[PDB]
Amino acid sequence: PPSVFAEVPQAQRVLVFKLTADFREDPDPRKVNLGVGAYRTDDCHPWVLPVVKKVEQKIANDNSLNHEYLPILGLAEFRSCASRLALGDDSPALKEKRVGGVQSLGGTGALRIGADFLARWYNGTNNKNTPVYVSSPTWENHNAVFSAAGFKDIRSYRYWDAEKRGLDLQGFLNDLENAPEFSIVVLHACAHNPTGIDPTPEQWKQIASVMKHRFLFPFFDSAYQGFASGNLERDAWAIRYFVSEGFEFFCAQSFSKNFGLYNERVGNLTVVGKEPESILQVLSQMEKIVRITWSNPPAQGARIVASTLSNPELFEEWTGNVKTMADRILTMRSELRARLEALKTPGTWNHITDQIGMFSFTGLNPKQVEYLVNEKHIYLLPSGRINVSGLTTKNLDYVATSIHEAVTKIQ
Amino acid sequence: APPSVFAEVPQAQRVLVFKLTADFREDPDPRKVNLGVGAYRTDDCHPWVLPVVKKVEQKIANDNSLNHEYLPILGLAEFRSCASRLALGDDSPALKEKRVGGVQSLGGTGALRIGADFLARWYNGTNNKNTPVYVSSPTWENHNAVFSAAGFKDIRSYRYWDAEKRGLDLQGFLNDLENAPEFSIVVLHACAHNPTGIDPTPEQWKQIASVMKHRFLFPFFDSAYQGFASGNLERDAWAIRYFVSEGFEFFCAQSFSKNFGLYNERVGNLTVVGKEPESILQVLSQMEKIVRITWSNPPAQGARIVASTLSNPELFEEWTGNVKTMADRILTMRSELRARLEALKTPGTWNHITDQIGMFSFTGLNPKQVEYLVNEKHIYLLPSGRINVSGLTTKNLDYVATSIHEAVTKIQ
Ligand SMILES: Cc1ncc(COP(=O)(O)O)c(C=O)c1O
Ligand SMILES: Cc1ncc(COP(=O)(O)O)c(C=O)c1O
Repeated sequence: PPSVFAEVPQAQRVLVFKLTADFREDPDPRKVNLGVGAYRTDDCHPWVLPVVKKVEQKIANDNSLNHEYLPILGLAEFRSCASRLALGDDSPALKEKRVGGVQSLGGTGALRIGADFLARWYNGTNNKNTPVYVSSPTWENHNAVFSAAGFKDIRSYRYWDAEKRGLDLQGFLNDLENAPEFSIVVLHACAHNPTGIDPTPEQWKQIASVMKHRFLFPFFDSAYQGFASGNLERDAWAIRYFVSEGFEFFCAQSFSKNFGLYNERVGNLTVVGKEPESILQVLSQMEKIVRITWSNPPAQGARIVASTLSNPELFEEWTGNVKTMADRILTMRSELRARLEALKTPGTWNHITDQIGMFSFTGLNPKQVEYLVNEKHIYLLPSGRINVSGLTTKNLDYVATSIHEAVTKIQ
Repeated sequence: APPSVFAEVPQAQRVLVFKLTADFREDPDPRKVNLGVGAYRTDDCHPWVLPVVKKVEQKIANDNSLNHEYLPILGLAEFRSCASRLALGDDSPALKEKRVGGVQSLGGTGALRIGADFLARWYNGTNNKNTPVYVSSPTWENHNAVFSAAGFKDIRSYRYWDAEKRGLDLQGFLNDLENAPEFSIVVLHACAHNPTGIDPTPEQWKQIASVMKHRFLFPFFDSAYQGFASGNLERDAWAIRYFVSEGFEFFCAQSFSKNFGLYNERVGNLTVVGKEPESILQVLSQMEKIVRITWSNPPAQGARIVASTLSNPELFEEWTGNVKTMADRILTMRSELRARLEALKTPGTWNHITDQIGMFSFTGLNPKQVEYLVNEKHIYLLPSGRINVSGLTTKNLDYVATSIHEAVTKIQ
């Protein structure tokens, strides 16, 4: 009698995971990991935000708190603070009570329960054939999350232009123009992962024009608000524009990066509708999905975010911490670009500073990446994506020289 | 203007406890009692943060070396091994033989969901959504929903509660297992059956295991009350550990919501026991894929509290003392309620009040009798007759017992 698990195969390995394992085992003293999936300081360390440390101390010393179940949809002050952060204090959607918020297990959890809701209630009853459009390329897990919710038809829209090292707007618009009516479109609100290149506001207006015409459902992924540029309002421009254009949409918010709270799993699904009463019905269906997935959400991370966003002094301290990370990212991009151009590297390198956020498509091809990894011990994905916060004052000259060698030696 | 894309979304109905609690809240009658809270409450009707949890929370807050970087997908390693070791026992042969895996999950619900998702994909075939899933009659209100969300199309009941004798219908239970198709999944309450409170005895568990072994039934244990149920961690895990020694492969969804009082930190563990070490590693690799598309990786704070407690002998002993305090109060409320009903010469028998264990009790009242308690005496409980025993207090015990006496004598 064989094990009931005897035929269970070994799951496919994750590229990022193996890359970091390879870096860890590398004895070369020049090695650099540009494939970390989180913010790191100039000393290659994690950074707990000072405001988070401060609030955690307050929480630990607050004997009025208990551990009883949160509401299914989550902590009320977190949900309202989170949605207001995305939409702005003066949002007409908030004033008109057309907004709901579901606390979730990070951005991933928000995407999941939103996809589960759409797969049951959107565009008909249990309609799993609604096309879901993701960017080419996109965050690895987008396809997997929507597939897990049951969607049978995941498609891509053109986005990264590898020749221009920038946004292929014409291809993006043409793919949307050919999307079946009511298709779901997964949009990066700001700091596109993995490329770092965002549509400009003028480009967003062209994108919204096609989506409005073909009744496409925007599903925003907002994982980097404030973290991307240091400016919360600017990083929310596209979301707030879609509000004012009258779209109904979902917005999956993560607080993993902009609060540094990765392992407390703090997210919010913001829902924007045309009318207040059906938003309440959406929320009641979201409760059913939550109850059969994680029952109700954890308190610690949401309590930190809610306390920060609702205290004006903590809020201003937080914005300072976020600007510290955004400023470091900005500086590493400027310094890498400057050194590449000083070395007379072929090609253009303004994309390094045109992009925003912690991830950058360098424009290197897989053979050039293989040179960096194998001969220079600089670890990055074959896609050419780097974590810009993996660059430091101490390794910048080595990384820029190695990229110069990769570009000049390898076609 | 065109209609909202949400215009046809109907209102979902909320769980019975929400309405019961709002009705209680809005009741102006000063004698009112809420016997339908879904968590432990003290003799003063308040929540209880365990002292050991307060102490460990201080330790965590003062540990400057902790960061917030993503945990591994399967969770905090020290929590997973401590949780599985808590359920299986330090000297478990499965642990020594490396036949065990553990997945940190979002409470017991999250563990049930991940395990159900795995079974719906890899067990009894590939993508077999037709494997029958058996749950007790009655059972925890979300068992059906969780396995249905995993895709299972055939969710069945096994007889369990006998309303006439106020106890376990072991013969009906065993006959339902005998007729189950081979490889059917059976969701078993490890201890402190929810909602009834009545558990199989160890000798009754041996008969259950015999049928399940003969019919190749898959045990999916729900272990939400270990230690909390009786105050003794070893006794509360006896059924699980007997299934290990009988050679079963199985899942066990563990919750630390009750026995640590960490309800809102969502601390659970899915323990997997298999025949062979290397297929367990492949099971875990598939659990990672499922976690990745559900919550990506699990939260740290509650797991850190449990891990810190279970890995330190001094904290573990404080914790077991705290757990015994809750178990002893529940045990006392049961004994006092029974003694008061028998002193009032209440018709029927009432040893089921003390035969049951854990926070929840099927009182054996019928819906007409419950309706009296709610409408006339303002004692709030579910139409099934389930009460939360920790809703009883030294102050309300005579009013509740007197009211149950009235209900039983006035209404047939
Ligand atoms: C675009 C994008 N979506 C979703 C996520 C997942 O975030 P979380 O870890 O909060 O689930 C990430 C990273 O935070 C991301 O970059
Ligand atoms: C039998 C049973 N299973 C599962 C659960 C769910 O536990 P959690 O809140 O940790 O998800 C409960 C909690 O009381 C329960 O009683």
